Amino acid sequence: KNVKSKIGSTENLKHQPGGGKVQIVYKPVDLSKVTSKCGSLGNIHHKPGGGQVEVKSEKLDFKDRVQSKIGSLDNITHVPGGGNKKIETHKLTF
Amino acid sequence: KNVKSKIGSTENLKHQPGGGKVQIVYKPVDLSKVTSKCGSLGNIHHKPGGGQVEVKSEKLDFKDRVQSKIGSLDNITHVPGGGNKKIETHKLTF
Amino acid sequence: KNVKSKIGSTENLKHQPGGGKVQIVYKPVDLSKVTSKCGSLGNIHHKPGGGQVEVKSEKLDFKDRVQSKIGSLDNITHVPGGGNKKIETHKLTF
Repeated sequence: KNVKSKIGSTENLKHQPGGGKVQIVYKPVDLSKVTSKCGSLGNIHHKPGGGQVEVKSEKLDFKDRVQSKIGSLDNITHVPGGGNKKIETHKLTF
Repeated sequence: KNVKSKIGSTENLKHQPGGGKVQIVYKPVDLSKVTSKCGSLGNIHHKPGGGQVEVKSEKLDFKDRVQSKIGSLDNITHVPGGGNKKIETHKLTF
Repeated sequence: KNVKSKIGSTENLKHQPGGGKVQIVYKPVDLSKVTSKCGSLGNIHHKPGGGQVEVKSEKLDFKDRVQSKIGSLDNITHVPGGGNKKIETHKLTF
């Protein structure tokens, strides 16, 4: 049970600005089997080449301007609680 | 049970600006089997070449301007709670 | 049960601006089997070439301007809660 509220707020939220989220799972399985029964065999050169995984962010020029003008917040009643009674907010001028 | 509210707010939300979300799963399976029974065999050169996975973000020029003007927020009653009674907000001028 | 509300708000939401979402699943299966029974065989050159997967974002010039003018938010009653009673919001001038 989440209650979230924003009244006249400025937010500049940034999750992982440059690189971001990089998830690399390098899990090859190698079960290359050689069976020789009642015979003859030469040399075994087993040279399986490794993978190359590269993730690059070269030149990034990010510019963000965030402006907020509120004249006045004045007269706010904000009740996110429960079972509350008799909540009053008065404002008079002159 | 989520209750979200935004009254006169400015937001500049950015999730993974540069790189983003990169998920690489490099999991090849190699079961190349050689069976020799009651015979003869020469050399075995086993050279399976690795994969190449590259993800690149070269030159990125991102510019964001966010402006917000509110004259006045004034007279707000905001009740996201439950079972509340008798909530009043008065504003008079002159 | 989600309740979302936006009254006079400015939002500049961006999910993965540059790279985006890149999902590469490199999982080849290699079951090339050689069986020799009661015979003769020469050399075995097993050279399966690896794949090349490349994802590129070269030159990206993104520019976003977001302007918002609200004169006044004034007199708002916002009740997303349940079972609430007697919620009043008064505004008088002169």
